[PDB]
Amino acid sequence: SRRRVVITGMGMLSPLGLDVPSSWEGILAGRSGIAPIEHMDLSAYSTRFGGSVKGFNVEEYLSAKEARKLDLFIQYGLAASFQAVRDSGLEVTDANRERIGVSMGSGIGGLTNIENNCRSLFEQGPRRISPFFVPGSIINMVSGFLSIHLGLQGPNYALTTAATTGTHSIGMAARNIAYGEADVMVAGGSEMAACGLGLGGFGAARALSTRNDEPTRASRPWDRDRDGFVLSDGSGALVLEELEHARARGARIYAELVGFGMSGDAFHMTAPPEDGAGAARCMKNALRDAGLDPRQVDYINAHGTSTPAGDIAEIAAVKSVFGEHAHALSMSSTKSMTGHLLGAAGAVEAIFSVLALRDQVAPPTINLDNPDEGCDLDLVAHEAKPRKIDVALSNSFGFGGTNGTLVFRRFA
Amino acid sequence: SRRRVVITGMGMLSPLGLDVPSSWEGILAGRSGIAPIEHMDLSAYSTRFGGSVKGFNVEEYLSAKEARKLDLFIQYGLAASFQAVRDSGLEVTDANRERIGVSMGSGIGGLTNIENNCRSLFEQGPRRISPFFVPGSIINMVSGFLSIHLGLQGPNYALTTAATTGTHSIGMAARNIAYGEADVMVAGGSEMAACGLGLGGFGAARALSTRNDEPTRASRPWDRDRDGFVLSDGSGALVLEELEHARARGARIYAELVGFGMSGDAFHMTAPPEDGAGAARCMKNALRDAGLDPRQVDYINAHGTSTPAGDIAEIAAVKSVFGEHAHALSMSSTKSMTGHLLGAAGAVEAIFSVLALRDQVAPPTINLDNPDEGCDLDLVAHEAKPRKIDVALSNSFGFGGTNGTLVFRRFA
Ligand SMILES: O=C(O)CCCNC(=O)c1cc[nH]n1
Ligand SMILES: O=C(O)CCCNC(=O)c1cc[nH]n1
Repeated sequence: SRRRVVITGMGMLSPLGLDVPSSWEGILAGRSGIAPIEHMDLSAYSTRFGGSVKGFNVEEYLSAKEARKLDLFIQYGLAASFQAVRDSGLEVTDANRERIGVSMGSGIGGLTNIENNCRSLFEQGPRRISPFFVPGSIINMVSGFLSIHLGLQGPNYALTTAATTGTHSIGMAARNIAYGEADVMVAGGSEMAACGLGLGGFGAARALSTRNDEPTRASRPWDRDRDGFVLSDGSGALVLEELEHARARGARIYAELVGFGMSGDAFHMTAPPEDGAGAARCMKNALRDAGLDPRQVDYINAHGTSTPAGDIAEIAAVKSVFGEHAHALSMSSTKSMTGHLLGAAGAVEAIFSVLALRDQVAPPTINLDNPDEGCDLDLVAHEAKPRKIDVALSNSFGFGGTNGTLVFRRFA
Repeated sequence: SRRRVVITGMGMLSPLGLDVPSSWEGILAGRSGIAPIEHMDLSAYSTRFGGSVKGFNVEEYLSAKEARKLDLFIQYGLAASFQAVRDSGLEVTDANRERIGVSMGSGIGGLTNIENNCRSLFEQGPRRISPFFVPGSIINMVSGFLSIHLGLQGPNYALTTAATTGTHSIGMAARNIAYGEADVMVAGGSEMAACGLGLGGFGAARALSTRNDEPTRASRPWDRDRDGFVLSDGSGALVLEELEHARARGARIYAELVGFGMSGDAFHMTAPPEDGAGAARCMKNALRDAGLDPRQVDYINAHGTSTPAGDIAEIAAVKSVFGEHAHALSMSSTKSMTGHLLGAAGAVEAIFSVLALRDQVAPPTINLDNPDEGCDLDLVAHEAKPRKIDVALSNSFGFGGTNGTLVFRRFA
């Protein structure tokens, strides 16, 4: 936390829109992006719906030749990254290209491509595997391809930490800038896990909601009838920049990234401790890194995935950290609308947290019809809430008990 | 680089041995770990050999019940991690468990498991996918499972940066300690990509040597008859610790981790620039981070994968960075013996770099029969070379043009 880090560009693909403003309009209207899945036939599946990206045209970003070599998760990551870089207005030159890097991650990476190449392998043998199978499927190729396309020669890496991926990606990129390893980073995450292995894998783990009769009502964080998360696809990217660098070029600054915290639960592979102790440690770590007291937090974009154990653990953790102030802040889960974008969740939610600061509005938790026992905070049920927001937190808690929190502030 | 970071424990599985001392004995003897592959039938494949872990017994580390849920790459990562923690002598308690984290990565992750679940899916449908498919296959589950088994509640994450994974994992963990986010980290990487998709995928890219008649001679870095890398499996883990913490508990210190550097080539998805400019930037970054001049480097553990373009680019980069001193240092590729362990390569090579410091010996580049044009440095051809080593560098250059360098020093 030596140099200051601000956000100067954002980009997104989500189930609510093919860019940031379309998605945000959806969020503030309480719109659902969840529908029956169209791109595959799901009769053997217990979950037949999810949050797809609708109408994506990769040829707005890449040639058809380039695009056919890359898994969808890479296409989505590059689309968000290009949007964010364009949004920032930054011009890459010989004088600065060594100072600009990339940290775009994914939870599961190129599962569609792997499954398609596996089909070829099993039907017709190894000679039918694509030559582009490896570089078109490995998780670090969003960072790799972005760097090649834009001539970025700074730190170049990729995280994979399940639902925490996007949060880790952004926080670690911010550390690179704070410590002088880069002046600008493109950071975030992307996911497209809606293939048979993904839907079938999460379904085999009984992780997913099975509310096929009412898909838009399936994702219902903190609601007593919740029954697992909704699988969603897309990407989010931010342009993080050192403050004096941004000021010097006249950049538009959305917000300041002031804190990043991490912890491990060290408890269980998929279930949190019921008191959310690891989440509490993570949020405290983030606030201590920001030099902020818990009483200064106005809004939390929750992890809130619509799981029985997870949702109530996060309430417990918020109550532990914030004490009486827990009833003054607002906390919402935008996964009520978007579903769970896995490795992209923390990226799209960071963008929502920044826009909550820009617009002074807490996005809703839709579908919060009957809050569960102990779920008595301001969860922004049903409808967006205009309010004062100086400090916003975004939480991500992932398989393995891996936790991350980002803290954003209105800039001055 | 605020607090100092030392190495207090190491662990490994490689094609040369099931622990560090066995592997190192192999390295110093110039032994090859490469052989015809036994665990699958490779008649449709143009490459039928590689570096397997021989004789691994997971039940030395895990119950059979636990082990059957985890992909081999996770089993290997946990084995190396447990070895390193035991080697360090550290006792985990309530007073320190929040200060101990994990950063174990992988390049490709659970490809064997994915392929086995894909077979089930295609023959018998999604109901035959394992419930443990997701948590047993995702890359962050080495960090996750290690943390749960040992009660580690510090920073908990995973990198995936192809051949740079292990190098990034260790350097980023060292940053967590240097900046006060942790006092101890277990860091490194693991890989088991020798399934049909892995051998077939790299073969489809024409990335691999096809010297099936002489497998032990296939990996021949800088040799004029090189024809691609040798695919290998295994894991490496280090216990990194803040220096005053190590001293206070009477730890045995192997070496100091003094520098870490990164860059991106921004050139091509799989080929480096012929002058190795990105590698040169990376090494300079690492040395500048260490506060060392190039003339202080005694040994380089090269990336040196046995590829036509890669090997000569790394020579060019070494000549650019080191000038006349390039002819005084020793540089070797231990991949001549081990083959290319992909996401574990940087981890096992960091361990070899540390042991070069401990033992004052440069490991050989075996098979360097006829050095190619311009390959006129001290490449430690054929036989290990006792010599003075105060500073050792380890390089990793990965698909996407992602580069990392670590700098180690004899400690005082
Ligand atoms: O932690 C795990 O192993 C599962 C990932 C999901 N975790 C949670 O929802 C959660 C809520 C509060 N703390 N953690
Ligand atoms: O960089 C790539 O895209 C391929 C990975 C391999 N790169 C190299 O061997 C190399 C040697 C010097 N600089 N880079």
